[PDB]
This record gives sequence, structure tokens and C-alpha cells, in this order.
Amino acid sequence: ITGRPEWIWLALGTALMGLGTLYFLVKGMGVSDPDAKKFYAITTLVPAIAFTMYLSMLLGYGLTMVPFGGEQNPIYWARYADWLFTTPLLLLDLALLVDADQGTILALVGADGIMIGTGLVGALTKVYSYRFVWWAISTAAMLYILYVLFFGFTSKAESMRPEVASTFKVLRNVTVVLWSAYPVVWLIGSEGAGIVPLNIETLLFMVLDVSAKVGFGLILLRSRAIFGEAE
Amino acid sequence: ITGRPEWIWLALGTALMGLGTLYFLVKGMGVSDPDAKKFYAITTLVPAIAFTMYLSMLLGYGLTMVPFGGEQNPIYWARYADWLFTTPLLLLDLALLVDADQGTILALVGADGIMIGTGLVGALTKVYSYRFVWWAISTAAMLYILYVLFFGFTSKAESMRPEVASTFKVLRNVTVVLWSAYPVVWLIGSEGAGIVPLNIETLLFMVLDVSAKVGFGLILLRSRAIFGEAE
Amino acid sequence: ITGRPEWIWLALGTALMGLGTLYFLVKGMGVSDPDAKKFYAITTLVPAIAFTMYLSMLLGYGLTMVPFGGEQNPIYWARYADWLFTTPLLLLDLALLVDADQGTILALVGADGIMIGTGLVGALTKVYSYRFVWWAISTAAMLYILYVLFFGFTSKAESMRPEVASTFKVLRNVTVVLWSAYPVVWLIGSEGAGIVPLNIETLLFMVLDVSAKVGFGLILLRSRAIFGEAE
Ligand SMILES: CC(C)CCC[C@@H](C)CCC[C@@H](C)CCC[C@@H](C)CCOC[C@@H](CO)OCC[C@H](C)CCC[C@H](C)CCC[C@H](C)CCCC(C)C
Ligand SMILES: CC(C)CCC[C@@H](C)CCC[C@@H](C)CCC[C@@H](C)CCOC[C@@H](CO)OCC[C@H](C)CCC[C@H](C)CCC[C@H](C)CCCC(C)C
Ligand SMILES: CC(C)CCC[C@@H](C)CCC[C@@H](C)CCC[C@@H](C)CCOC[C@@H](CO)OCC[C@H](C)CCC[C@H](C)CCC[C@H](C)CCCC(C)C
Ligand SMILES: *C/C=C(C)/C=C/C=C(C)/C=C/C1=C(C)CCCC1(C)C
Ligand SMILES: *C/C=C(C)/C=C/C=C(C)/C=C/C1=C(C)CCCC1(C)C
Ligand SMILES: *C/C=C(C)/C=C/C=C(C)/C=C/C1=C(C)CCCC1(C)C
Ligand SMILES: CCCCCCCCCCCCCCC
Ligand SMILES: CCCCCCCCCCCCCCC
Ligand SMILES: CCCCCCCCCCCCCCC
Ligand SMILES: CCCCCCCCCCCCCC
Ligand SMILES: CCCCCCCCCCCCCC
Ligand SMILES: CCCCCCCCCCCCCC
Ligand SMILES: CCCCCCCCCCCCC
Ligand SMILES: CCCCCCCCCCCCC
Ligand SMILES: CCCCCCCCCCCCC
Ligand SMILES: CCCCCCCCCCC
Ligand SMILES: CCCCCCCCCCC
Ligand SMILES: CCCCCCCCCCC
Ligand SMILES: CCCCCCCCCCC
Ligand SMILES: CCCCCCCCCC
Ligand SMILES: CCCCCCCCCC
Ligand SMILES: CCCCCCCCCC
Ligand SMILES: CCCCCCCCC
Ligand SMILES: CCCCCCCCC
Ligand SMILES: CCCCCCCCC
Ligand SMILES: CCCCCCCC
Ligand SMILES: CCCCCCCC
Ligand SMILES: CCCCCCCC
Ligand SMILES: CCCCCCCC
Ligand SMILES: CCCCCCCC
Ligand SMILES: CCCCCCCC
Ligand SMILES: CCCCCCCC
Ligand SMILES: CCCCCCCC
Ligand SMILES: CCCCCCCC
Repeated sequence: ITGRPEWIWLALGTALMGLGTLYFLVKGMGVSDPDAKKFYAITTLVPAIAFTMYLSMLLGYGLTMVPFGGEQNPIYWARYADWLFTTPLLLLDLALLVDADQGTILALVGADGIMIGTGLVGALTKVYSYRFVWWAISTAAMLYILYVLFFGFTSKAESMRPEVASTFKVLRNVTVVLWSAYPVVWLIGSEGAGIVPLNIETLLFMVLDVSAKVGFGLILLRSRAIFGEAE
Repeated sequence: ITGRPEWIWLALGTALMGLGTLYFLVKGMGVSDPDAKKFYAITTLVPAIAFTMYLSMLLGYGLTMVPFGGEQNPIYWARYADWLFTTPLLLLDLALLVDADQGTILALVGADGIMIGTGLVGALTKVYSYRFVWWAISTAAMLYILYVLFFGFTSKAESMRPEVASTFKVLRNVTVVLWSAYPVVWLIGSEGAGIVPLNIETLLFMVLDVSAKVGFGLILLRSRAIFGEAE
Repeated sequence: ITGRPEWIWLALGTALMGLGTLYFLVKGMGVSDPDAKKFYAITTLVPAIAFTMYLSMLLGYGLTMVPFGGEQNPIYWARYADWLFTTPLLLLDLALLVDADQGTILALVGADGIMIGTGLVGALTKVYSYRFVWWAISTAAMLYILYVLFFGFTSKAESMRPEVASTFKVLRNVTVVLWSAYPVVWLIGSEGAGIVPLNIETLLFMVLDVSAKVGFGLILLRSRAIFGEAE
């Protein structure tokens, strides 16, 4: 395990996701409100899935070698397995907060699936120049998602409770900033142009992942917006 | 890319799915009705997914070699990845049109999953005679789906709005004819008996795919059946 | 096929799932009640999926070799493909019976996904001692599911119809006993410590699978709890 310099960040990531999972699990024990239960379920599952995939990367299972540029390049494929399930759960948290219509939710989840799926294909593609074609398609799917979060959701939040409108606005802003960093790190890291070494890349993704999951969850689950308006 | 004679049909397929995706995306921009949004979301996602998988076939990612009959046989596995997601979306379009009950929808999607999954296993099976066992099981799942579309849905459409009944009937008929061709092409093509060469097989699937997705979508999204009855 | 001593149990399993599938399919033909249709759909799909995966194991497709302990160890990976889809369907049968809230259903299905997914990783892991780390995480996800079935569902059933409360209690008890045997068989069988040989392991899983699917389904589909209260 320690044979890879990036192991320290995989281990820290595993620990922080594990701790985040346990914290949300305990916190949600005292919850009976049916609406709050939905948000706790979604939000606890996110770091639990990430915990398993960080562990698989730490132990070496979630790593494969991909030939491109005349080299055997270490590619952590387990990231995409994580993201396939956790990024639509994160979007679902946002969509339920603002009572999004079903068509909009399906558009978001579908675009998200395309985003992660094409990122996976790009990560595993052996023809170097083609990796960036997949990156571009994935990034276009991301831009669609960000567009919807701003010009379909923000003006939906404003007709809702003030506490859900303010909580949505904060989580929207956190999401757009954090999620936009992922394609940049991929592009300059070992999957793309290879300018930033894998150990630093792994650190960067770990900070983004913990912030986008445990950070996000801490903000959401401390808000009164997750509860039905009750006396 | 041009090293494979079937590349021209993969390229045309990619282009037509891409163009179809953009057309539906633009067309649905001016839509606020919650019901119509569902149909636009579902129907736009279908060629978008197909676009990505056609591209993966064009670039060579979605192709593998399978030993059977003492030969290395080129198998485009990306078709099944496409179909796994797009065929239940197509069925969902039909089921929502007639306000199908939840049990019926689950039966359809489940049978569809079995249909595509067993087709994939058959496509990748190395014992030649066993490929046709999987083809038979998949075809039985197809026949179940077609049965339900006729003797569970058609008489559901007739108690609904005339515009939804007439639109459903047309899309049902398009679906049954087009979908029934797929097992025949598989059986006589490079996956099955090998009587029709891969380049012609690829052409045939491209015509079926564009018709079943973009053709289907053009009929559906031009109907007033996708809108709630409103003043 | 007969080259593997466990083939007889794979063949019997295939037959019993096939027969169970046909029986439930015929039985549900005379059903119009929308609630009952849901239970028939879910419950018929379960042995149908299991039939396909038992067949893939019989024909040899669903088997791979995994190096650990200095040996090539036969691992039937198709079990996890089965279980990935059938165990959440089984939980859905239980959850719908007691009209579980959406948050609880998502927690169950999510924990179940983690349970099966980590079992799959453990089954395919090449470092022997690490296989048991994945077994432990999977078992913890199982224990969560069993906890919810007892201390979240049982007291939900009691405020419902007596026929649904009594049917739920029986199916809950069947589920907890049968499902708890699976991690034990894995641990002592060819995936784990290797004390029980593969042919006996295969027998054990076949008895558990038929009981947990066809047995379970026979109890559920003969109950009046699956019908809406109607005059
Ligand atoms: C509604 C939304 C969910 C829409 C989803 C959007 C989605 C369509 C976007 C594209 C997804 C698609 C790229 C998934 C591809 C998975 C694939 C990378 C798995 C690895 O297999 C690739 C090659 C080795 O590189 O296998 C070597 C050759 C092997 C023989 C491969 C044969 C097995 C195939 C992988 C079977 C395909 C199954 C499905 C792709 C399962 C989807 C997995 C998940 C990653 C989407
Ligand atoms: C409700 C509905 C959805 C019901 C669904 C119906 C469904 C049950 C029908 C059968 C689906 C099942 C056949 C999927 C099999 C996928 C498999 C072909 C992927 C390729 O792996 C096959 C061999 C190489 O040929 O791998 C070589 C050996 C490797 C070590 C394989 C180990 C990895 C396994 C593939 C893990 C299994 C994961 C699940 C099958 C994911 C499902 C993928 C999708 C195609 C259904
Ligand atoms: C809401 C709930 C559903 C939550 C779900 C919980 C879930 C997160 C729990 C963990 C699931 C995760 C372990 C699935 C891993 C599948 C993996 C074993 C498939 C086989 O690939 C493993 C190695 C060979 O051993 O591939 C060799 C290297 C290859 C290059 C691998 C590259 C292809 C990757 C497999 C692509 C990943 C796609 C997704 C994992 C699809 C999920 C399949 C299913 C088994 C969950
Ligand atoms: C918890 C993990 C999260 C929130 C991950 C988010 C990841 C993305 C938004 C990834 C986006 C990518 C692209 C837009 C193109 C390049 C490849 C990706 C997959 C890194
Ligand atoms: C957009 C793509 C569509 C509508 C594809 C439909 C495909 C089928 C109905 C495929 C059916 C098959 C069988 C019935 C058995 C042989 C294998 C298949 C998968 C080709
Ligand atoms: C129809 C099949 C059923 C009901 C299978 C149930 C399987 C399980 C509950 C498996 C549990 C496992 C663990 C808890 C850890 C070890 C690995 C598994 C996957 C066997
Ligand atoms: C969105 C953030 C992307 C920028 C990442 C900056 C990383 C700077 C680290 C120094 C680069 C290491 C190069 C020498 C090894
Ligand atoms: C459902 C349509 C299946 C029939 C396809 C007919 C294809 C005819 C093309 C000629 C066959 C090529 C054989 C000589 C290369
Ligand atoms: C939950 C049941 C697990 C116990 C399984 C008992 C199997 C006993 C069979 C005898 C073991 C075979 C060892 C000699 C080959
Ligand atoms: C490819 C995996 C996509 C599914 C991820 C799980 C999250 C799905 C959330 C469903 C949202 C509800 C839509 C109506
Ligand atoms: C194996 C992939 C199956 C899922 C495909 C996505 C479409 C699912 C549509 C869900 C229909 C709603 C059922 C209640
Ligand atoms: C990884 C596969 C998980 C999906 C299995 C299919 C069963 C899903 C049942 C959905 C229950 C409804 C939740 C709201
Ligand atoms: C186009 C929608 C406006 C809100 C999205 C902001 C786009 C940020 C760009 C992210 C950088 C990705 C490379
Ligand atoms: C049995 C249901 C009647 C409607 C379905 C028509 C079946 C068409 C056969 C398709 C050919 C597949 C090989
Ligand atoms: C902790 C919840 C109480 C009900 C679950 C009973 C646990 C049975 C243990 C199963 C054995 C697995 C190794
Ligand atoms: C070796 C790099 C070749 C450049 C490929 C860039 C493709 C980016 C596509 C953006 C439309
Ligand atoms: C393919 C990228 C699309 C980003 C711009 C959004 C187009 C308008 C969509 C309106 C729902
Ligand atoms: C080499 C071909 C052997 C014939 C197999 C046909 C099987 C079809 C099954 C239909 C019930
Ligand atoms: C070779 C076996 C080494 C023992 C591993 C047991 C790990 C079990 C983890 C339970 C917390
Ligand atoms: C509760 C702490 C969980 C941390 C387990 C994984 C950390 C890796 C240590 C090497
Ligand atoms: C908008 C046109 C999209 C076409 C891109 C793929 C066509 C392949 C050209 C070689
Ligand atoms: C209807 C009987 C189904 C049995 C088919 C599979 C049994 C395997 C026989 C070798
Ligand atoms: C993006 C950083 C999130 C910070 C989380 C802090 C949570 C405290 C309530
Ligand atoms: C099956 C062929 C479909 C033809 C689509 C034409 C759409 C015009 C409205
Ligand atoms: C766990 C054993 C189940 C027994 C099923 C018998 C069904 C008869 C109604
Ligand atoms: C990591 C366990 C958290 C302890 C409880 C925190 C207050 C709910
Ligand atoms: C008003 C919300 C500001 C949140 C910005 C957080 C940036 C990481
Ligand atoms: C809305 C601001 C987006 C900031 C992008 C930051 C990418 C590192
Ligand atoms: C391909 C872009 C379509 C242009 C608009 C067509 C009329 C909505
Ligand atoms: C009355 C509907 C006829 C549609 C037939 C289309 C055949 C491709
Ligand atoms: C309902 C008519 C079906 C026609 C099947 C055509 C197969 C090529
Ligand atoms: C296996 C076929 C079952 C025959 C009908 C049983 C009574 C519904
Ligand atoms: C009162 C229900 C008892 C069911 C026990 C079944 C054990 C297999
Ligand atoms: C509730 C009793 C569980 C029995 C476990 C049996 C495991 C073989």
C-alpha cells in the first residue's frame, strides 16, 4: 500500500468519509419527520459509497494501468464508480429541496450519467488525442447541469419557503464552484496532459470530494429546510 | 478509423443522433408544462445516449474481439450499453402516454432489462451453439413486452384522451415493427449465423436505431398528447 | 458442463427458478387490482433474473478464476449480478407491504447495494487477508438492513391491516433467517476460508436462493395482503 506516494491522501480520504458517514448516521437517529428522513438517507449514503471506493483505491483494487503516450499510466477507475452513484444523489438533494418537477430531475440525472460515463470512457481510452474528445463531451454535460441549477432551480427556490431558498442558494453556490474544479484537475492531471503529478492530483480530488460530500452534507443537515413546516 | 468498412455507417449514425439530440434540446426550450417536460426529458436523453455510444464505436472503444467458430469475431458491445438505457426510456415514453400503473411499468422495464442483458451475454458467449440459447431467452422477453404493449396498453389508451389514444397507437405500431427487426438482424448477422456481413449489419442497425429513436421522437414531440389538457 | 461436480446443483437451481417464474407468471394473469399487480411484477421478476444467472453459471459464462492463496480459485461472479437486482426487489416487496416512507426505502436499497457491491469486490480481491475486510463491511451493511426490518418496519406493520401485519411478520422472519446464512456460507466456502468445498457450497446457496425467492414468493402471493381493501 505504502509503495504508492499518493497512499497518504487515499488513507486520509477513507478516514474522513468513514467519519462523515458515522456522524450523519448518528445524527439522523433522532429523526421521524418523513421529509427529513429523505434528506438524511440521501446524504448519509453519499459518503458511505465514497468510503468504500476510497478504500478500494487504498488497497489497490480500484486502480488499473492504461497504455497511452507510450507509457503504462496508473488510472484510478474507482472514482467513476463512486461518482456514478454519488453525483446523482447530490443532485437529488438539491432537486428535492426546491420540489423540482419530475422531468427536470430526469434531465439532471440523465445528463449527470452522461457526464460520468463519458469521463470514464475518456479515462480508459488508449488513443491519447481521443481522451480529450470525451473530456469535452463530459464537460458539455456538466455545463448543462450547471445551467439548470441556475436558470431552472434558483427561480424555483424563490417561490418556496425562505429557509429552503436560502439553504438552496448556499448549496447551489458550493456545488457550482466545487464541481467545476473536477474537469480542470482531470485535464492537467495524470488522466489528461500530465502536468500535475498523480500524488498532487490525488490530494486535490480528496479535498474536493470531502468538501463536496461531507462539507455539503454538514450545511444541508443543519438546516431547518429539510423539515416539513410543522407546528 | 477508416480501416473498418463499416465506419461510414457508424459516422452517419453518430451525426444523425447528434443532430437529433440538438433538435430536441432546442425544441424543448420553450416548454413550461410539467407533463410535456417529462416527455422532452425522456425523449432528448435517448439520442444523446445513443450519440455517445455510436461515437465510442466509431473511435473503436466500443468494439471487442470474441473467439467463436475458430475465429476472432468483431463484436460491438457498446450497442448493449446504449440499449440498456435507451430501450427502457422508450418504453417509459409509451407507458406515461397511457398513464400505465406502476406494476405494469416495472414489468416492462424488468423484462426489457432481461432482454438486453441476455442479448449481451449471447453476444459475448464463446460456445457457438449457446449463443442461440441466449438469443431465444432474449426473444421471449421481447415477446412479453410486445404482448403487454398490445393487450395491456392499447385498451388502456382507448379510455384516455383521443389525442393520446391516436398518438399511442401510431407509436405502438412503429415500436412493434422496428423492434421486431433487431433479433432478426442479430441472428443473421455477425453475432449469429454470419450470413450478412458486418458492414451491412451495421447499416441495418443504424437505420433501425435512427428510426426507433429520432423517428419515434419526431412523432411524439409534435403531438399535443404530451401536454396536459389546459385552457 | 458436467466437468464440474457442482453442475448438478446449478442445473437444479436453474430448473426450480424457471418453474417458479412460470408459476408466478401464470398465477398473475388473472389480476387487475393495481396494488396486487405491483407485488406480482416485483415477485415474478426475482426468479426470472435468478433463472438467467443460474443458467449462465451452468453454461460456464458466469465463472471466473481468481488468484489467491497461490491457487486459481473458481469464483462464480454471476451470483452478485443476480443479487444486485433481486435483493433490492425482495426488500421492495417488504417495504411496499408496510407502506414504508421513501427515505426508508432509499436507505434500504442503498445499504443493500453497498452490501452486494462490497461482497463482489471481496470475491474478486487477490490479496487474501483483504477479502475478509470487504466481507466485514458487507456484513455491517447487512446488519443495518436487518435492524431496519425489525426496528423501523415491524412497528409500522402493526398500525396497518391485520392481514398485512401478519404476512409482513412471517416474511420478515423468513428473510432475516435466510439472509443471515449467506455471509456464513461465503466465509467458510471457496470465497473465504475454503473449509467447505465448492460443490457443497453451491448446494447450500441453491437451497437458500430457492427458499428466499420462490419460497418467499409463494407465501406473499397467496396472501390477501397484496390486494387493496375492496368490497
Ligand atoms: C439514464 C442515465 C443512466 C444514462 C447513462 C449515460 C451513459 C449511457 C453514458 C455512457 C455509459 C457507458 C460509457 C458505460 C461504459 C462502461 C464501460 C466503460 C465498462 C468498462 O468496459 C470498457 C472496456 C474496457 O475499457 O471493456 C472491454 C470490453 C468488454 C467485453 C465490455 C463488455 C461489457 C460492457 C461494459 C457491458 C455494458 C454494460 C453497461 C455499460 C453498464 C453501465 C456501467 C456504468 C459505467 C454506466
Ligand atoms: C430490473 C432489471 C434491471 C433486471 C436486470 C436483468 C438482468 C439480470 C439480466 C442479466 C444482466 C447480466 C447478464 C449482466 C452481465 C454483465 C456482464 C456481461 C458484464 C461483462 O462481464 C462478462 C465477463 C466477460 O464476458 O466478465 C469477465 C468476468 C469478470 C470478472 C466479471 C465480474 C464483474 C461482473 C460483471 C459484475 C456484475 C455487475 C452487474 C452485472 C452489473 C449489470 C451490468 C448491466 C449489463 C446489467
Ligand atoms: C445506490 C446504490 C446503488 C449504491 C451502490 C453501492 C456501490 C457503490 C457499492 C460498490 C459498487 C462497486 C464496488 C462496483 C464495482 C464493480 C466492479 C467489481 C466491476 C468489475 O471490475 C473490477 C476489476 C476487476 O476485478 O475491473 C478491472 C478494471 C476495469 C478497467 C474496470 C473499469 C470499469 C469499471 C467497473 C466501471 C465502474 C462502473 C460501475 C462500478 C458500475 C456498477 C456495477 C455494479 C456492480 C454496482
Ligand atoms: C463527490 C464527487 C463529486 C461531486 C464529483 C464530481 C465530478 C465531476 C463534476 C466530474 C466532471 C468531469 C468532467 C466534467 C469532464 C472530465 C472528467 C470528469 C469526470 C472529471
Ligand atoms: C434504440 C435501440 C433500440 C430500440 C433497440 C432495440 C433492440 C432490441 C429490441 C433487441 C432485441 C434482441 C433480441 C430480442 C434477441 C437478440 C438480441 C437482441 C438484443 C438484438
Ligand atoms: C436471492 C438471493 C438472496 C436473497 C441473497 C442474499 C445475499 C446476501 C444477504 C449476501 C450477503 C453477503 C454478506 C453479508 C457478506 C459476504 C458476502 C455476501 C455478499 C454473501
Ligand atoms: C482548480 C485547481 C487546479 C490548480 C492546481 C494547482 C496545483 C499546484 C501544485 C503545483 C504543481 C506541481 C508541479 C510540480 C510537480
Ligand atoms: C429485417 C431485415 C433482415 C433482412 C436483411 C436483408 C439484407 C439483404 C442484403 C444482402 C445480403 C448480403 C449477402 C451478400 C454479402
Ligand atoms: C449456515 C450453514 C453453514 C453450515 C454448513 C454445514 C455444511 C456441512 C457439510 C459438511 C462439510 C464438508 C466438509 C468435508 C468435505
Ligand atoms: C447510472 C446510475 C443512475 C442511478 C443513480 C441513483 C440515483 C437515482 C436517483 C433517482 C432520482 C429519481 C428520478 C425520478
Ligand atoms: C438496468 C438499467 C435499468 C434502468 C434504466 C433507466 C430507466 C428506468 C425508468 C424507470 C421507470 C420508473 C419505474 C417506476
Ligand atoms: C444497483 C441497482 C439498484 C437498483 C435495483 C433495482 C431495484 C430498485 C427499486 C427502487 C425502489 C424505489 C425507490 C424509491
Ligand atoms: C453556462 C451555465 C452558467 C453557469 C455555469 C458556469 C460555468 C463554469 C465553467 C466551469 C469550468 C469547466 C471547465
Ligand atoms: C405475441 C404478442 C403479439 C404481438 C407481438 C408480435 C410478435 C412479432 C414477432 C417478432 C419476431 C421476432 C423474431
Ligand atoms: C442487529 C439487528 C438485530 C437483528 C439482526 C440479527 C443479526 C443476525 C446476525 C446474522 C449473522 C451474520 C454473520
Ligand atoms: C493530443 C491533443 C490533441 C488535441 C485534442 C483536443 C480536442 C478537444 C476537443 C474540444 C472540442
Ligand atoms: C450542450 C450544452 C448545452 C448548454 C446550454 C444549454 C442549452 C439550453 C438548454 C435549455 C434547457
Ligand atoms: C450451432 C447451432 C445449434 C442450434 C442451437 C439452436 C438453439 C435455439 C434454441 C431455441 C429453443
Ligand atoms: C488471513 C486472514 C487475516 C485476518 C483478517 C480478518 C479481518 C476481519 C476484519 C473484521 C473487523
Ligand atoms: C473510523 C476510522 C476509519 C478509518 C479507516 C480507514 C483509515 C485507513 C487507515 C490506514
Ligand atoms: C453536429 C454534427 C455532429 C457530427 C459529429 C460526428 C460525425 C463524425 C464525423 C467524422
Ligand atoms: C421448464 C424447465 C426448465 C429447465 C431448463 C434448465 C434445466 C437444465 C437442464 C440441463
Ligand atoms: C465548502 C466548504 C464547506 C464547509 C463545511 C462547514 C460546515 C459547518 C456547518
Ligand atoms: C418510422 C419512421 C418515422 C418517420 C419520422 C417522420 C417524422 C415526421 C413528423
Ligand atoms: C422458507 C420456506 C418457505 C416455504 C414455502 C412454502 C410455501 C407454501 C405456501
Ligand atoms: C462520530 C460519532 C458522532 C457522535 C455524536 C455526535 C452528536 C450527534
Ligand atoms: C452566499 C453563499 C456563498 C457560498 C460560497 C461558498 C464558496 C465555496
Ligand atoms: C461560479 C464560479 C465558478 C468558479 C470555478 C472555479 C474552478 C476552479
Ligand atoms: C439543430 C438546431 C435546430 C434549430 C431550431 C429548429 C426549430 C426549433
Ligand atoms: C396507423 C399507424 C401506422 C403506423 C405504421 C408505421 C410502420 C413503420
Ligand atoms: C406487427 C408486424 C411486425 C413486423 C415484423 C417485421 C420484422 C422485420
Ligand atoms: C407451471 C404452470 C402452472 C400451471 C397453473 C397453476 C395454477 C395457476
Ligand atoms: C411466525 C413466523 C415464523 C416463520 C419462521 C420461518 C423460519 C424459516
Ligand atoms: C433471527 C435468527 C437468525 C438465525 C441465523 C441463522 C444463520 C444460519
